Amino acid sequence: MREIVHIQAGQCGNQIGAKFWEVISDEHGIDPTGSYHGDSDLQLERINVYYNEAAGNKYVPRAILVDLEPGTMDSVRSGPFGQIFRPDNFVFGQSGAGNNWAKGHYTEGAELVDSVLDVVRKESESCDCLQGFQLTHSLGGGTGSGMGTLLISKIREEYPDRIMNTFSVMPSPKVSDTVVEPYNATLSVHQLVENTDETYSIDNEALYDICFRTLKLTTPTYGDLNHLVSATMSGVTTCLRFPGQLNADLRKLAVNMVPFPRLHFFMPGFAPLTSRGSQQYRALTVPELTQQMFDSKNMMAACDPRHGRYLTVAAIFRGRMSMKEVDEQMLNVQNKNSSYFVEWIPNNVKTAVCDIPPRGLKMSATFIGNSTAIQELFKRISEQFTAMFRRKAFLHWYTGEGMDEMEFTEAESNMNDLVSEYQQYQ
Amino acid sequence: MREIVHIQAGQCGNQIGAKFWEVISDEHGIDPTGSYHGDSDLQLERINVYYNEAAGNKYVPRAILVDLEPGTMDSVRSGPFGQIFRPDNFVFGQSGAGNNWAKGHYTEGAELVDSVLDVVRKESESCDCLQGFQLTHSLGGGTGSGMGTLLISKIREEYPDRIMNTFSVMPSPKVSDTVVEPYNATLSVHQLVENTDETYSIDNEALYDICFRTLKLTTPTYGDLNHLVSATMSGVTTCLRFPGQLNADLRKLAVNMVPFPRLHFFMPGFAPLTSRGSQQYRALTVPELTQQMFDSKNMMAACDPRHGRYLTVAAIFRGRMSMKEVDEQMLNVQNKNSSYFVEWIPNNVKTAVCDIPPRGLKMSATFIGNSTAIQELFKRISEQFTAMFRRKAFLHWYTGEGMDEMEFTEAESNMNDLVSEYQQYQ
Amino acid sequence: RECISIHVGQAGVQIGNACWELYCLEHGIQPDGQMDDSFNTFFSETGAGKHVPRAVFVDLEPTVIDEVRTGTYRQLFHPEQLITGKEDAANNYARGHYTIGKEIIDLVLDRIRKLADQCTGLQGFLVFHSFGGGTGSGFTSLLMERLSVDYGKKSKLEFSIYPAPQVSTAVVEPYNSILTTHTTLEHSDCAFMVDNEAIYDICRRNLDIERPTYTNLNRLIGQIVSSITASLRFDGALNVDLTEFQTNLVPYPRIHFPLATYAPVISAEKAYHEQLSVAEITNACFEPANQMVKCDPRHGKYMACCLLYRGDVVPKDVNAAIATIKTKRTIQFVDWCPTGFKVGINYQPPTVVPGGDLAKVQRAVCMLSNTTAIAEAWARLDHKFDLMYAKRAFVHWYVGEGMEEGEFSEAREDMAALEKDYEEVGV
Amino acid sequence: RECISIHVGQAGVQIGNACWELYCLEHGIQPDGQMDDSFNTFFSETGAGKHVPRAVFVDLEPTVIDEVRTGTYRQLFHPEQLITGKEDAANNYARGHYTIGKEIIDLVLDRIRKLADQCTGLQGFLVFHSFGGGTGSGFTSLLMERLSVDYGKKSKLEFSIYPAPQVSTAVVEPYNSILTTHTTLEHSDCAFMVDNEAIYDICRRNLDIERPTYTNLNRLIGQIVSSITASLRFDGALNVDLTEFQTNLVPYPRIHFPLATYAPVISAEKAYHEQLSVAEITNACFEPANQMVKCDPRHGKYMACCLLYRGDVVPKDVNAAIATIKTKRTIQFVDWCPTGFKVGINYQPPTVVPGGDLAKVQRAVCMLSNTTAIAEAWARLDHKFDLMYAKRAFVHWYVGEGMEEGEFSEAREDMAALEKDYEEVGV
Ligand SMILES: Nc1nc2c(ncn2[C@@H]2O[C@H](COP(=O)(O)CP(=O)(O)OP(=O)(O)O)[C@@H](O)[C@H]2O)c(=O)[nH]1
Ligand SMILES: Nc1nc2c(ncn2[C@@H]2O[C@H](COP(=O)(O)CP(=O)(O)OP(=O)(O)O)[C@@H](O)[C@H]2O)c(=O)[nH]1
Ligand SMILES: Nc1nc2c(ncn2[C@@H]2O[C@H](COP(=O)(O)OP(=O)(O)OP(=O)(O)O)[C@@H](O)[C@H]2O)c(=O)[nH]1
Ligand SMILES: Nc1nc2c(ncn2[C@@H]2O[C@H](COP(=O)(O)OP(=O)(O)OP(=O)(O)O)[C@@H](O)[C@H]2O)c(=O)[nH]1
Repeated sequence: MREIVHIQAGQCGNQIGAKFWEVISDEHGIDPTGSYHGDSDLQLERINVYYNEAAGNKYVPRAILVDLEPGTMDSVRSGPFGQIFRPDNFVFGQSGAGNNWAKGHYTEGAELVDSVLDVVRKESESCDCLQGFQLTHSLGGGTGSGMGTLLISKIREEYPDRIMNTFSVMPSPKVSDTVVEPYNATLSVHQLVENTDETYSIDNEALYDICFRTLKLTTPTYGDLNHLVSATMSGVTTCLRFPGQLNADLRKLAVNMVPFPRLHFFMPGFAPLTSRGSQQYRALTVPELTQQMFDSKNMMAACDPRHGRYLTVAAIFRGRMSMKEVDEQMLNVQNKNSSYFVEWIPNNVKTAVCDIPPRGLKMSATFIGNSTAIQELFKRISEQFTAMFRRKAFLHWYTGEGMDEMEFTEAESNMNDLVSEYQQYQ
Repeated sequence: MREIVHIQAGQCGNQIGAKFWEVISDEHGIDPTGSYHGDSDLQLERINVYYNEAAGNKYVPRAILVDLEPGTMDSVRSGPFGQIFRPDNFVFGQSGAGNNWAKGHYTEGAELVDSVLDVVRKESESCDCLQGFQLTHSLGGGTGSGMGTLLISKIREEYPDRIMNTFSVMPSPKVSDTVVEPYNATLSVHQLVENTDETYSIDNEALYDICFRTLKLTTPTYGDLNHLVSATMSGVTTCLRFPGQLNADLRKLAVNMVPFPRLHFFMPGFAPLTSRGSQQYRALTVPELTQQMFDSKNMMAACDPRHGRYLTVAAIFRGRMSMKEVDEQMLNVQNKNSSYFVEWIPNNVKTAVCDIPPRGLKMSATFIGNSTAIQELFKRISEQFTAMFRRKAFLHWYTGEGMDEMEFTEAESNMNDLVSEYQQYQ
Repeated sequence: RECISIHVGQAGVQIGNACWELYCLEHGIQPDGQMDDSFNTFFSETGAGKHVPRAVFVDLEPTVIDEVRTGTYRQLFHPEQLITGKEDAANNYARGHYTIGKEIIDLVLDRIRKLADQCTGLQGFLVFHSFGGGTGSGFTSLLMERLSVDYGKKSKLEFSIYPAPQVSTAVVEPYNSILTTHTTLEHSDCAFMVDNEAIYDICRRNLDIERPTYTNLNRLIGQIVSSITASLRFDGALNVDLTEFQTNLVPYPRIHFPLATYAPVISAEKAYHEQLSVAEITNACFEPANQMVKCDPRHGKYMACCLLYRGDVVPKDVNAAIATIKTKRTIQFVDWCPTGFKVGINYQPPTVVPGGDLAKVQRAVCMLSNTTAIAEAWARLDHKFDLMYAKRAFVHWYVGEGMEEGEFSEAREDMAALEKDYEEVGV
Repeated sequence: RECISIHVGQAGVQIGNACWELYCLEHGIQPDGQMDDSFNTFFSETGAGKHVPRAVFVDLEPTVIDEVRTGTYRQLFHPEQLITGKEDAANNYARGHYTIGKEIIDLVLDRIRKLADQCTGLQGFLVFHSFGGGTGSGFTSLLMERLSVDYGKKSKLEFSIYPAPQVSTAVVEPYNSILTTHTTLEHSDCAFMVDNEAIYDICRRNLDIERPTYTNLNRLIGQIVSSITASLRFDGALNVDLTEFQTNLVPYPRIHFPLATYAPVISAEKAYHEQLSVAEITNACFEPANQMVKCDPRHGKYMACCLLYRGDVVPKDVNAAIATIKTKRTIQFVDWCPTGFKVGINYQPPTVVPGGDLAKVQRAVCMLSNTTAIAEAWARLDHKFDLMYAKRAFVHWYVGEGMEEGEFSEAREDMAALEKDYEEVGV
């Protein structure tokens, strides 16, 4: 009932998705081998929405892992829960992309798309009725940016009505771990803005800033950053995984958050966030979390929300709590800070609650916001794109793969249009 | 039949009223929980004039407790008879007045009057026919002086014919427990002199002097002082609570004591008054009480009655006694001391008797007198008002709450007028 | 006397599991499903020593249905009545009415008809839903149009939860209510509205419960809809059936939106210190803040109101109460219907749930009062709707379902057609 | 009733670690951080069985912060509240306010606002600092200007340590006080002053402690500021809230500098030999040498004073004491406010620190008294300032920071504007 198929494109997609099955398997009570040892009977109902039942009380996930280099598949297979994944989904080529969007989208990826398209035919048929696809990729690089967005277009041609949710992490000016970030980003958003109905824009700068102020981690690795983003992907897909007083489907947030088809780039966030050295000195009540919810330095995007205005926001709470004090809190943030909300909508806040919180915690929530502050991120990368594109630097490799400079100019026409769209409703 | 609603404004109003229900509940035989365990059937008839019958043979008072600080409500709730009061009447704000008449009358009290005006509508509808309101407040401070006198004006607008009896305790020169006494006193008496038809002026100096000469209390706390004033409030409202040979309603004293509408500031007093070490050596007969009744140091006001002349006085006796010797005693005090009585009235004495005395005592009485000696109290506070007002000291906080210095001058115009009214008939 | 209930959406099932919690306790029915004529109007005789409820819990999302199937009231409800869908409406009137509704209404309508066939004294229906949601707005609009053409003459009670002035759970809920009201106006006989924030200050002020949930809310709403049908269950000195509320509340065929208010709502420790009587409850219900809908009654005039009581209440003191309320000039009744009073008494007192915050009381009262105080709400809903309609926001989903601006324009002018006659009769 | 405290500079943290030492002992709070309504105004309930203090210890130099973080009260204070800077103010009002202040005030102000959001009964604030230092003069002037424009209406208790006539720790401390007083004059509601040398002869004469430290000093100052807020913590016969001290002490908006004095201050062996009563303490506080500020009261006249007591003290003997004090012609009350008495009683007695030099007493008293006796201090501070200002000494650092002679000239004439009205009201 309302199944979801997980896709993991690119090196970041395989790693960010490996932690997604890590955290949700704990609250569901799934063994590392695949069996079930949960404590509550409520965890057994909606296991089909992400896993497939097997013999011997064993369960396997519907994870479509795809990449062009075999190193990421071997590392994930040797992980904590690497053995639970089925081997036939681990499709992979031999040669990597080398951070080239043209190779993994036209020439190198087209040799691999024929092998993975037949796999999703098997998984889409095994479920009763698919709800939406939860893809994970990164705009940086060529594999996840090129081959990841390719199958977005192919699947949308098959399913012109199903949901296509993606958790896309974008580049940033200060944190630049690759020289080809603006070109890979500019060509990817041309397709994501038209094809996908939902998009969660994540920035690596905020993942470093969020871990400095409140977690106080002195040596945070990639595994620490994955725990933050994986919890947001789990929090959004929790209402259709456990029962609650008001369950919100993934599509019910799409109807509330997406007032126009292109305007779907969301601001992810998470609460509570407190270090081990200050977890005891904090109140887990709803007034404490709500103030930290809409804090300027809480979301997973470097853009300041004070420089924009929220068009619509959501706070899907999670855990046993009284919804009376919730509604007063969402009333206060929109009333006390009405200048930072659009006047042409009466209420910019969505609500949702669940009864069974995660392990170790009592109450929690997850933030999803579509705001005008994101246009500062799309324009700065466009300046990076426009600075190098005007001299045609680092484009001769793209033309070798059958590309043309006209498509780069057409992608710029999509880039400068969507930033002006945010300027209209600001 | 002829019900009374008790209001308790200010900190002193809540404390003075808590002892009023303490003493009258004893003679009526009311349990601390609310049940009835009286010894005589006569106590059951006129219980409705102050209490409401409830289920399980339970009785609840019509006490409208109002204050701006929650400390007085919690202390009274934990008192001896704190549980008998109904919880909904305990209305209270968060911030105190800080001894500011302007805050509790225009800005801070106006947020609370809308909550208490609807409560008295409920209690006024539950009774058959209200006789008059018995309010209790203090001129000292801002809460009882500011918010207490506000609802005096609002209730008089609703009931332009009912009785408004108030037991107002005033400041004094030697006993000054607050710096803002003359300003709070001068603004309150401007309204009390026009709105209320009855007023009982109590002074803390007399309450300290009355316990020194006759009770001989070596450590008299506030609880000892409340027993004196609570007995006077009970003695006046006793004829319409038990039967007697000559019952005098609260309004029947007002018709006899108030020859002019502003001239209604009365002198309260009580007898018998004897220490535990000299109770056996005193005679409880009427000639013994009557000499102690009109003694110069007996009333609850610091002003010497020898410096004035009684325009009218009342002695509502209480207990089984022969009224022949009563009338001879009231004849002797007016004839033997005719210089201390006005010649333009033939008889300045009122009489009233009751059959059932309080518990522990056999015969008692209560004094109510309107005399010209009270002008010495109104002029000395006016001198305190005039000394500080002429330099506009301690008025800038009043102007912050929307007030003006013109109202202080208008209050002085009422102050110097009423003291000259006493000088006319002296 | 029989009547069939139906619950739709997330709002319905929380009212379903709560309102049916006290009915089985009222008739002494254990939760297992077993223990003479009082329970006939809501429970049938299942052969021998077993009952079955006369309700259908339809919902597109099965996240609530499996909870009830795995809940404590498993053996009570029939497994066929717990209808399940395939995917949620997503706060879309279009998706819950046209795409997902048509492929399941053929099963629901046939299920309603076969249960209604064995009835003999079916008085009417009562619907539990909420226009602010998707399933409660889209699917409820489908069945109401499709059964009204079939039956038509029978009565209907639409128990809809409306949005608050400032409080709101979603952002598209004005679009859900503006469309469904265009269809609900001509077919719904009478709709009793409920507001979500109006319950918040009631329990906070009166019941002094500072962290309740929906389970405390629906226990009160379930008690309110039990009192309106209590005359049919148990005997009464002045009984009123389901057709009584059609005439004395609906003077015009389009003005069929009465307010509601209920009293006494007193806590456990507060009940003993406060005297329960007819006078204060008759004054408490007319108090404006004591209503289940936050709308100022002083901004309009009252058309008609019904005073249905519970417990051992003599018929004389209730007449003196409404007579005294007539003398109070703080309220003002409309000259078009001055004698808009309808007294009703029932012998069976209010029940009490074990562990519930509501206290036991020997007498109670429920109120349905038609007035012109609701026109400010529809005026407010139209103004806030115009802010989003100007920018054409949240429209691409509806036309993406199949709708268009035409019916949206017909829905806007319909409220304008409703604004004029509320102001006209208010004169 | 709630109130948020803030400590600034070296002077603040020695007041912080000392004044909070007795509060946790008053409420029976162990140093680890755990053990119903008395502790609410200074300690919040952190979920279940854990407390957290309502204070912010800001300081540019972290030499004190790491000591407290590595001290014994580590588990009590929130680690986020212990704010740390980057480099000290160097006894420069300009460096602690403009350069170093601006790059950290954005973090401190946001920290103050988020803690004040969850408050409901926030009466006001109380600031601990010292104008003779750099951080206490510069950074405190920044936040007081920046929060007053935000909140404004709320009250503020400035507990500032002033310089002595002949005793002095630094040489630039007149320049630190002359600048900050120009800004503190219009925004600070009331500032209770403390003198450093005034404590020296008190413990030497009365307590006969001939080698104490700041730990003995701040334990007394922490007890003084605990008594002024004691009415809000525990019940009392005549309670006074935070707004009471703003009206009955500040008759004019610019004359807002009351003196302070405290009694009894008796040692352990001396307490058993001396009779504790109301008469001697009521005379001892009005004694001039028994004050926390070395200023001759006989050179002026008193405006108004408050007699707030502690412990089991009946209200009658205190009235007789102030009555007898009125008759003493050795003092002289001003004719503009002769009835400047404000009695206050509290039931909770004074506490005692284990091992401290202060002895247990069943009754105590604290005094705040407005008078014209401070004008001689400001006259002295202006004369000594003129010696350095004429030669333009210690000026190249301030203009080296960014200042100039204009604000220095405006600061000089501001005291001249304060000198005239103190002499005017003194008539
Ligand atoms: N939030 C996270 N971001 C990651 C993680 N790993 C990498 N990244 C970020 O994504 C950027 C590029 O994504 P990838 O690591 O997948 C590069 P890719 O595997 O697609 O190409 P090749 O490895 O060269 O075959 C990378 O520079 C990081 O900024 C991760 O685990 N979590
Ligand atoms: N005859 C009595 N007089 C009292 C009693 N309590 C106080 N008082 C006197 O009344 C004076 C002021 O009255 P209150 O104590 O009520 C001060 P209030 O509560 O109104 O303001 P705040 O306490 O500051 O909120 C006070 O200074 C006393 O002289 C009492 O119990 N009996
Ligand atoms: N008062 C009250 N309202 C409820 C309750 N449950 C749901 N609601 C209403 O439901 C609305 C939210 O939309 P839902 O009805 O839950 O919609 P849904 O059934 O989850 O399906 P979708 O609209 O597709 O998301 C809110 O505005 C509430 O007013 C309840 O238990 N009590
Ligand atoms: N009475 C008293 N005064 C103190 C105490 N601690 C510091 N001071 C005051 O602090 C002043 C000295 O300057 P500091 O406050 O130490 O300045 P700082 O924090 O070290 O920073 P800089 O001014 O930049 O050097 C003295 O004039 C004292 O009056 C204390 O414990 N008791």
